[PDB]
Amino acid sequence: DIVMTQSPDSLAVSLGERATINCKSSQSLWDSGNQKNFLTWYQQKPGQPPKLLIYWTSYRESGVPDRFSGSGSGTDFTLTISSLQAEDVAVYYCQNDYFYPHTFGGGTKVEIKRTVAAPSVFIFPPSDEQLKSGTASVVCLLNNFYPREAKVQWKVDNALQSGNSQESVTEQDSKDSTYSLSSTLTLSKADYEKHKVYACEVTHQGLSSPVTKSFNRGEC
Amino acid sequence: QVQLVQSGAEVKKPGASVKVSCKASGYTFTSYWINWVRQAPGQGLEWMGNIYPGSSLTNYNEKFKNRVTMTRDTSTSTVYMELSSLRSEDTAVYYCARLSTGTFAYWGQGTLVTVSSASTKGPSVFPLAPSTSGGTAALGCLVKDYFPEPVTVSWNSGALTSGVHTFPAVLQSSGLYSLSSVVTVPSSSLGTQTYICNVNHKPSNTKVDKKVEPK
Amino acid sequence: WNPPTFSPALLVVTEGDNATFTCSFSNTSESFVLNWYRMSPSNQTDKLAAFPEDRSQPGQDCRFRVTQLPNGRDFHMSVVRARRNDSGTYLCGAISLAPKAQIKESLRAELRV
Repeated sequence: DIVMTQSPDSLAVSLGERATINCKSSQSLWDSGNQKNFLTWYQQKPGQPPKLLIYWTSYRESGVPDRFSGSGSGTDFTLTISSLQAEDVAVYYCQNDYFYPHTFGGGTKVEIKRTVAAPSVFIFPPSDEQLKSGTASVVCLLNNFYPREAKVQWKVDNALQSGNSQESVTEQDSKDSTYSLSSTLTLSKADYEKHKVYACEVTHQGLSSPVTKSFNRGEC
Repeated sequence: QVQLVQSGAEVKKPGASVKVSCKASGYTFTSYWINWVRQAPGQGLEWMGNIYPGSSLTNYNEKFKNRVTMTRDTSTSTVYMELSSLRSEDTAVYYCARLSTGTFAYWGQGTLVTVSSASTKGPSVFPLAPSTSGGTAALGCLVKDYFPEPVTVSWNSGALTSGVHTFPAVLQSSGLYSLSSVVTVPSSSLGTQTYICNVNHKPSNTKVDKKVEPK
Repeated sequence: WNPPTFSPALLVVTEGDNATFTCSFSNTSESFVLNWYRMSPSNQTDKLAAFPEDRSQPGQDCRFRVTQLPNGRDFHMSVVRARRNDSGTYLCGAISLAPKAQIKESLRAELRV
């Protein structure tokens, strides 16, 4: 069975410079009957079907721009973008097209590298409409930051929370190339009514010191 | 034109089996290979199998030893994909594609198959009220506890598109999904413009237009 | 079947003319698609035209066109209004539409403008 290893897992390139993605196969993808290296490169943007970029290692599909170029032979292959545009941000997969199964590689996320940008932090207390039920949800929003690495910690009366919060990040914004994070601490109303101070502490490279946004329940 | 239209989304219980259809048109249907590729949320693509409609030759993936089954129907120019003994891990978007080597590649729009024992539940829309900062203020809607995916959120009937961030849904311990949608505006507009998030959950006939008023 | 023949091996044509290649087959396959390829300086291969033509397929330029000759075995890979940019190496190739597809590509012929 062919194993396709893609390195690096993630790649950050400035807008207009060269990006290179590597793909190593467990066996040779060369075919003596057709004199081709059967390796395909795919591009997939979030919420879209994959798009074929390069087949047979170095053949460009119709409509693929100039900057995309495949290379390699045997077990080592490479996809190169010479001028990374905004429309290139996607995940790139190499695929064994030679022998069955046509196994995919793990993929490589290609993001635009930009200047450091700190997140704008907001904390939303649970709605009173939600306080009609038995659960309470506090949301901490991190708006427009770079890089993607960020740390969010929840505190209830200066008690560090763990195992009762979920988070999700958006895709890199097309305008400013930034990310937004949303974290939701879920508590029961009984637990929510037994504490006063609620806060999320953000740790990001764009912050000189960690930023904490808090509120007191029942106070406006 | 060449078109691959797949069957709509389906929710199944663990242990059931799904059958996804893929109707080809715009070419000699019986001469080109048709591939099936799936993608679980937060994971890469996974090749599933091949079928040649000319003689119903199949090339399945060893990962689905006896679960996958590919068939064809020349009278309707449709290829079918069947996966049995479903797991929660089998929750994914499944794509059909015409991928004959050396020829142009075409793709179906995809089909979402949710495998879960949960039942359809309409979401609750809670307002995330601002106050806000000094320069810009943030407000949003919390769309909590719904099944299955997806939910469509817009702001002011789609008239407010700048600074809007709808975050991907998150699966909770209850088997229900939860998402939030935020929007940043100038601090002077909080009392000069109304903000309404328009949440829509078709599987449960839920339609809610919540007005986000400041606190 | 044998690989096709891309002639002439060297075609020198003044700027803005009608340069026409010939991709000839000895025997044809029952089902096949013929492709016109051009090599880029990045050692890449680009598909300019394809027979039979697919109007819905993107990336096709109206300049490069493939024409099936009356004998059905020979083809005409012509370009109209040739540019100095078009100077390069070209080749034609056929891929059969059988289950086990076989690639049969020509040798390279150079174009000068």
